Amino acid sequence: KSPEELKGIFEKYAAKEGDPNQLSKEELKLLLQTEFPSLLKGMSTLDELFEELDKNGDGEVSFEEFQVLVKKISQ
Repeated sequence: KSPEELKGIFEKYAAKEGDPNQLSKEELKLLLQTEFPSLLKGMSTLDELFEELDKNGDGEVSFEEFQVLVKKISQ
């Protein structure tokens, strides 16, 4: 899906507990088990991608890397 929609869902989870502009790890887990839980058939690609996004040295998915990820998902 286009990043414009991603923000709308992203901020809903982000503005819950941790950083209002970044997806806390535990909130990621909630978003994950909502849209793409079993649909990815347990492929590590979801985890390997997110785990490379927090390679800034953080426990929350930063807004930019989240949006740029879905930019490259079309490639």
